[PDB]
Amino acid sequence: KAPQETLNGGITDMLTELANFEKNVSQAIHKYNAYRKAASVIAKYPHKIKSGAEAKKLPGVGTKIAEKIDEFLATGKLRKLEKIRQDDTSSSINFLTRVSGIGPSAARKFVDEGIKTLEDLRKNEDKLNHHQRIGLKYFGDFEKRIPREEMLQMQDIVLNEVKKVDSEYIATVCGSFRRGAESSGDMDVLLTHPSFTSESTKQPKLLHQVVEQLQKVHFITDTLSKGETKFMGVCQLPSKNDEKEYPHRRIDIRLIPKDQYYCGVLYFTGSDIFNKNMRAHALEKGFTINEYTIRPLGVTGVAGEPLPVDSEKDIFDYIQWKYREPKDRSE
DNA sequence: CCGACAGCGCATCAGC
DNA sequence: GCTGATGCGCC
DNA sequence: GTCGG
Ligand SMILES: [Mg+2]
Ligand SMILES: [Mg+2]
Ligand code: NA
Ligand code: NA
Repeated sequence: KAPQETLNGGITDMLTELANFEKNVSQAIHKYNAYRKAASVIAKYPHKIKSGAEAKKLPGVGTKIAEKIDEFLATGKLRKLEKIRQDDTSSSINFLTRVSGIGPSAARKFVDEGIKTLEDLRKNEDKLNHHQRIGLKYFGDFEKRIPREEMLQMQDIVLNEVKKVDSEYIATVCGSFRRGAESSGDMDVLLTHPSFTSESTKQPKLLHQVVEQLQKVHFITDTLSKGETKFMGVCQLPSKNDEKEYPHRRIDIRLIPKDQYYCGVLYFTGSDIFNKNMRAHALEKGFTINEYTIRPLGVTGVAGEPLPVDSEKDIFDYIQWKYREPKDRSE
């Protein structure tokens, strides 16, 4: 659907880099998103932008980005970004955030103390928390993409073991995988059980038993966090004799009350872009959709009680939208 | 001018 | 000990 | 940084 990156790639890459620096170094998440918003609308623009004034016309592009675009079109670069790039502190802070568990604050703290590389993190493992040690251990693997064929083999294992623990569980792999992508960044598993509804006692065991079974068959190899409702960890496909091991992958497993299950599958199937569009439409029709429920909006905009949801389609029905196949949810 | 830009689970920090 | 805040990862 | 009350 998108135009050739050749059209405005130089601009979109510049904005994305600026975004990353705002997020990781300046700690300005809203400027990070402003740049991502501008990058996205420009990426969708089917013409080669010839000036900042032309870009200014697009929603999300304001005076400052228009000015940056003119500098980029005139010189092929941005002095501010060139300087940021060669700044040892900013570069180092930005790089460390690539480690799962190391966000802007820890990255800054580390660099402030002279810890700037993966080698430095290794020599100072006692300054890292559990999550960070794991992100460091699998730095490379966590950045690799997961081909869909491996996602299918991973799902076979998850579905097989979940039913083995209790045939009444319901599990659904969501994310880009469910939207049919040829590769995914991780695996997100949503599970529910007939015995677990919003008005049911907190049952951490329903999640735990599934996690333990996946650890028993050696599928789950590490744990980043694990509560009564959400597990975040690492998994790996069994190796094919003589063949090289598969890289370790990020997997999340969420236990959701049955009456909130389908809103969850909807939310975690995404994409974020499609979800925003769906939430916007819902509001227009007098409804508000979040991760757990869909609720009617009263005269003054106050959300009422959660509506009954027994499938993803029920949600689309409520908002008078034709059911969108997951593969059609990129936007 | 200036507030919104989503908000929550889990791990860990700050402080009583 | 515990409560509440913060960092981080997430559609 | 951008939008909009
Ligand atoms: Mg049975
Ligand atoms: Mg996901
Ligand atoms: Na604009
Ligand atoms: Na990180």
